[PDB]
Amino acid sequence: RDNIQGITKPAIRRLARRGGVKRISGLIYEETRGVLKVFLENVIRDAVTYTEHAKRKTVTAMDVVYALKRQGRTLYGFGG
Amino acid sequence: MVYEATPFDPITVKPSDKRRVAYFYDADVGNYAYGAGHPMKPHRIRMAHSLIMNYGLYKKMEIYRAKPATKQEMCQFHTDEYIDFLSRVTPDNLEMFKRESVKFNVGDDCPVFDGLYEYCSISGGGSMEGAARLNRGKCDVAVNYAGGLHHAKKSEASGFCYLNDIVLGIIELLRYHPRVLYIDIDVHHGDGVEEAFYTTDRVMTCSFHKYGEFFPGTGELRDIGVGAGKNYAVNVPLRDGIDDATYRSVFEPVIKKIMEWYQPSAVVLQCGGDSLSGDRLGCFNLSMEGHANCVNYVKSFGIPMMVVGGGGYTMRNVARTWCFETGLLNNVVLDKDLPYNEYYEYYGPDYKLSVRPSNMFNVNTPEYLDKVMTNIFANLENTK
Amino acid sequence: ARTKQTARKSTGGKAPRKQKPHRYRPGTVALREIRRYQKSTELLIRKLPFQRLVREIAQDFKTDLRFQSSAVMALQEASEAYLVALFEDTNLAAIHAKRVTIMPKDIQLARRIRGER
Amino acid sequence: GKFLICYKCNQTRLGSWSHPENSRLIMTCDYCQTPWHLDCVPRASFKNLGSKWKCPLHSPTKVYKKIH
Amino acid sequence: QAYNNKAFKLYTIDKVTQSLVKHAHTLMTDAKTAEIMALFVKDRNASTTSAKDQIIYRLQVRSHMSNTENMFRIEFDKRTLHVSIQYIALDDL
Amino acid sequence: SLNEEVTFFEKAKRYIGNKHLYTEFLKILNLY
Amino acid sequence: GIIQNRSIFNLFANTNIYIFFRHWT
Ligand SMILES: [Zn+2]
Ligand SMILES: [Zn+2]
Ligand SMILES: [Zn+2]
Repeated sequence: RDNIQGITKPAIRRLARRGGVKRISGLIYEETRGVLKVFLENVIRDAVTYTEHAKRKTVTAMDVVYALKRQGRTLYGFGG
Repeated sequence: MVYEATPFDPITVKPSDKRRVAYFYDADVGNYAYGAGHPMKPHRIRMAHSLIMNYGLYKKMEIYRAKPATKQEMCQFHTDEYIDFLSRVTPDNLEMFKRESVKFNVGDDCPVFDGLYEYCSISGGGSMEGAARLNRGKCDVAVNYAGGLHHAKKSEASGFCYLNDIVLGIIELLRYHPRVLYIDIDVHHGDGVEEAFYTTDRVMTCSFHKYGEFFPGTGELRDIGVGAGKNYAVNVPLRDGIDDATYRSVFEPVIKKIMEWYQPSAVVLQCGGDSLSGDRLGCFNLSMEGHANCVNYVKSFGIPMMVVGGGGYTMRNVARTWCFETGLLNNVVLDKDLPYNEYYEYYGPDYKLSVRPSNMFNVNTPEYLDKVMTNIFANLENTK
Repeated sequence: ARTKQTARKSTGGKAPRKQKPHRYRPGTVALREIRRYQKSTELLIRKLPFQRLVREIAQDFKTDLRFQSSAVMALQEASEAYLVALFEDTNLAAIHAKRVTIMPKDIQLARRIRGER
Repeated sequence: GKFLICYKCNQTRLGSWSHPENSRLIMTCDYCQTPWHLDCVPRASFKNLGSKWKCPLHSPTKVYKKIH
Repeated sequence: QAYNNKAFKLYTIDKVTQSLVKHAHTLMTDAKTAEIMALFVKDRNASTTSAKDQIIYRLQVRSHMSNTENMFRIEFDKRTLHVSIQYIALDDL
Repeated sequence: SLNEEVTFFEKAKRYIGNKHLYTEFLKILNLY
Repeated sequence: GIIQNRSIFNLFANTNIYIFFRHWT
């Protein structure tokens, strides 16, 4: 919605810069935002499904890394 | 040394000023609605009228249903093409009139609803029949809340106003009265009525309005009329948040000086409810007592008057102040306990007649109003 | 005769209504700041925009969903981790085709071979 | 950091925040920055948008005179 | 609801009383400030004073604080409890 | 009588204050 | 110039006592 353009072009460059990328096309940014959202709805769909399983109405960092665990990736320092 | 700071005296009727009151209401007026998101609501007319019936005010007055105006009675002030467009335009065939939509300013801020022509006909017929009943002596006060469209002009619709019924009423009054005074206590300037009678000395148009960057922008103090109508259009510019005492100490000297200087034979009083506190578009701080004190003060002069209700975009406050003003014209003060009407759920939380003023800054300083009333009084010296 | 409406306004005047300095070469600064965003550890998406992202994007799955403060931070980190891996893969598929500049088509192939398209 | 003294009344009515009705509104000219009270020159608006507000002290760029 | 919004200035009574309390606290616990109130105590307790006492009290108050500070003459009149405050910041210097 | 007549202009200048307002005042007196 | 049984009393103060008195008023 409004926050999907909130992932800004320098921030995408900063991700690319952290990623070692020197030159970036102008068409990278919007479809990279799309790849970001498809990843976000997938992970948060799993995380929220874990959340209403617990009779809960907030999602937790524990549930996030738990969804990540299902998806395959693990995060540390955020519980779990 | 003209403006005097006086506290707001309580409203007292005059028992020696009994007036035959004629009420003009067409039950249909309310079944018309400007739009879905629109502030102007003709539904405020019938909840005002429901307060008249449930207060038992119909036993002291005569209720009339005025005949709706035809096409060429509307053309007493407006052009043929504008009335022809108004009588033919519907929300269905809006694309068939695109040049006339921008020509006559109809379509945005004055939307096309499919009872537009009938609403305008009811308003104009009410105003003209009130003026006619005043002319023949059948009544002393003519009350018509169906109209008040003071922003409409000769070939345009502005300010949620399409048919300038007030000009039609003053025209009908001029056939029997030599001098007609129009008083506008609406928070907006009566630009249509003042523009219509700008060049004539037969009609003095007085407007007590907010003048800032506010609609319609017209209404500078230097606007006093041109030609033979010079010094016959009094404009009283006011700032935000004027309270009852301040508005009384502005209104009563100006209207008194007009009364003993212009000496009118008939009075048209625009009772815009948007001068009340808490209005959606208005920016004044008048209580219902402050709004009705103007009507009670103009009633004291004994001149045959036509009380015509104009603006007001919060329906509850304008309905309550119109009911109180109508009750004041029958030389009674209605008790501050609302009777049971079918729209009783609007007037919460106290369900009383009173409209409570807001605690906002009365920025109309005494020096500014003193200068305003001094220049107004100086311009009124040539109206004898 | 084809016609179209653009004013989108039935009436006009809607507003007046009652309702010598050094310049590094193109490319020079970039490597200095590759190193800046690589030696640094902060999260590269602004928290308020990303927080608002997670709020606006999670609302459709379940109404009135609250997020623990740490929950969105786990998302922030996971997404940056996801994208830096994908961008290393991007840089690899870009240097494949005798190029330094990337183009989206690089990353649709990078996602296609990883098996999520 | 000084006080904008109005030209006509030679005063600045700042008020006291315990009697804010004693404060008179003051604006500055858009050309010579001469501060004027809202009551010394008869004005109700602050002239926020539109044309630049001109204080009475400026010489006119257009005048009409009677031939007689 | 009780006052019909005429008691809006009482919405911050706790904060203004807290600020008054804080101002009193830094009023006794500040150097070059409490001795001014001590001089006020000596002036108020010892009545039947001529003018020359008032000027020497003024310069003795002035000598306690800095040369760039502001003086205030808070006049009180027993009859009518009318407190006139006058601004003599860098005027008697 | 004479003294006020010869002293009117610079006492008006002193009362004006800002030199731009006095410049516009002299412009007014020239346009007249 | 002795003013016996005085009724007007003067308090000379810095900004601290003035601000304290202003908060009281
Ligand atoms: Zn109005
Ligand atoms: Zn002034
Ligand atoms: Zn100026």
